[PDB]
Order: sequence, then C-alpha cells, then structure tokens
Amino acid sequence: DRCTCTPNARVFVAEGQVYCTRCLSARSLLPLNLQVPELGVLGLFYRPEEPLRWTLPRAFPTVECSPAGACWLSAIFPIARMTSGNLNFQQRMVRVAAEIYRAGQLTPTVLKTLQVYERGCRWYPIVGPVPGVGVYANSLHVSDKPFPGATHVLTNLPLPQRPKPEDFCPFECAM
Amino acid sequence: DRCTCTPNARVFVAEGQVYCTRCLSARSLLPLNLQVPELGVLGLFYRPEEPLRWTLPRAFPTVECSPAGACWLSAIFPIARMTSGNLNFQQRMVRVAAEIYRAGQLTPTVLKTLQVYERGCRWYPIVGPVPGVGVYANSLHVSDKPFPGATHVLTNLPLPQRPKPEDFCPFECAM
Ligand SMILES: [Zn+2]
Ligand SMILES: [Zn+2]
Ligand SMILES: [Zn+2]
Ligand SMILES: [Zn+2]
Repeated sequence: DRCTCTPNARVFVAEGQVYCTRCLSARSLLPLNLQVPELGVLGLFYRPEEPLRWTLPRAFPTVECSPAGACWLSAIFPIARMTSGNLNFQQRMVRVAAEIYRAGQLTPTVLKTLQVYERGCRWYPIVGPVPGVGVYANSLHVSDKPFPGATHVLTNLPLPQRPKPEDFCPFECAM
Repeated sequence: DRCTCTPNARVFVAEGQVYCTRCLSARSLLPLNLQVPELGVLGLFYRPEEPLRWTLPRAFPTVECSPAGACWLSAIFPIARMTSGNLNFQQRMVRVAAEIYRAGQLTPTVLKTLQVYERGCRWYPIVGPVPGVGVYANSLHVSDKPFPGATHVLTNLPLPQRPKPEDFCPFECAM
C-alpha cells in the first residue's frame, strides 16, 4: 500500500522514506518514463506540472546533506508538524511544502514567511539527545535527524537549554 | 550535558535514549548505590521516593518488548506529544507519565483517562511507513517505533487509511 496520487504531488523526506505531501503515504520510485532527470534524486519520485524554475544535480548523499543537493526536503515534515495542531496539519503540510519548493532552499526568510518562531519553534545549540521531531542543522545543511556536523536543533519542545534569539538562524542557505 | 534532577524524577524512553520526564534531558545510569534492583531496567535510572506498588523483572529486550517488561515506558512521550500543544506540553508530559507509572501498564482504560481519542489520536492497521511520532503496537506490546509483530499504529496524523472506531485498542494489557 503506497501513494497513488498524480506524480506531480510534492514529496518530503522523513527518516529514510520519501512520502507524498498530499496523502502522507510512502512514495514509490517513478517509472523512469515519468522521471525528470533534471531533478536529481527528487526527479526519481516527483514530476512537476510545468517548468522547474531551478534544477537538481544528481549525486550521492553526504554524511551531512541528504537528499544530496536538496536536504530541505527533509525539513518539510518537522516544520509542518511543530507548526500545526491536530485539526490543521494537512493544510499546514501543503503550505509549507509549496513555500520551500518555490524557494528551492531553506532560508531565514522562508522560515519567517512560515512563522516558525511565532508558532513556537526555537533553535538550540546541540548539547545532547533531543526526543521527537526536529530540524537539525549547521551553516549549510539541515535534516530531520541528527548528523555529524549539526550544531543546532529547531524544536517546539520546552527544552532546558537556552533558546537562540528570534533573529538567529544556523544558516543563510541550507540546500 | 545530562539530566541533573533528583533521581526520583520519572523516566521515559524515546528511540534509544532514556529521558527525564521533568527536564527532557538524557538520563545517565544511576550510581548503582541508588539503583533499585527491584525495578529491572527502570531501576537503572529511576529511584522512586517510597514503595513501588509493582515490580519489574530484570531482563533482555525482545524484538517486540523494549524496555523488557515495561515497554509502556516507550509510549509516554508519543502519547504526550500527540495529546498536547506547544504551550501545554510539560504539564501534559508530567500527567501522562504519572498516570501510566501508577497503572504500571498501558490499557484501554488508561488511554481513556488520558483522553487520547478525544484529543485526536486514532489507531490504524499498519500497511506501510508512517512519518513522525507514534505508538506502534500489537496485542501485548507497544513502542514508539515500528517493530517485528506490530499490527497497529496510534497517531494524530490525518492518515489515508481508515481509523479504528473509538472502542478499539490493539491490546488489553501492554507491558
Ligand atoms: Zn499521495
Ligand atoms: Zn544539504
Ligand atoms: Zn531531569
Ligand atoms: Zn512489552
């Protein structure tokens, strides 16, 4: 039982799995006939409706950048979950993906547009394990799980450490 | 940087880590001088204030029961997160742990007391990967992650499958 939406339905990455932004079901590999070579790893699952507006170089996942080239695909779910409630999530997931996909990267400006801070998320200097969902990051990459190099974690959890002021963001352009 | 609360502060298990119910920081092993042998694995981190009211047999984690004997320690965080908001979580975490610890097991009655269903959680027959936090289970055990044997997943996520009526619960006594 996999996702059966039109292949132009956006995708996000949680832990290992590629999931559909529309139905939240695991996404299988695209038929290669539909695959969009110009979109690296993303094109292996996502086939947009029209142009691209930006491209993705096919590559291997680095110990810190995964999916290689568009690690922000990994921040879509955590930002949406920490930024919505029970009867509000779908709408949120859809708006968060659209924003990020459009920008083709994660940036302080895209986080402001998404009101991540006003909704309860705070960055924290990683000093140990953090339970639940979150966005781990450094000055160039982000992930939904900890990784070698990550220096900060974005969470809505009332942590013991001291939150970073709202003007702070570990990166300028996480890709 | 670990937890530095009084050792009588309750504990919960998320993924691998043992975390403190009070400060949400990782919990180190108890000095063995404080360790409470009568509380199996739990006693290796948690030292109550007075009696026990129930005991825990020391053992090895089974492919389906972990922590061995009190796998419900793994359901504390997911139930609390899916059942609270941003400015409400701590209170929720504290009430959820106390309830479960008292009952010394997870049961349909303890889930009703915690109003898991009225707050948005629904059980679903596992048919594929599910992103985010959740409680995986079968008729005898539960976990915060999928495991060989699990047949159902409790989530507040608006999944595509069809939710189980509110009278349904995969188990009668998950320990
Ligand atoms: Zn879909
Ligand atoms: Zn990257
Ligand atoms: Zn503590
Ligand atoms: Zn068990």
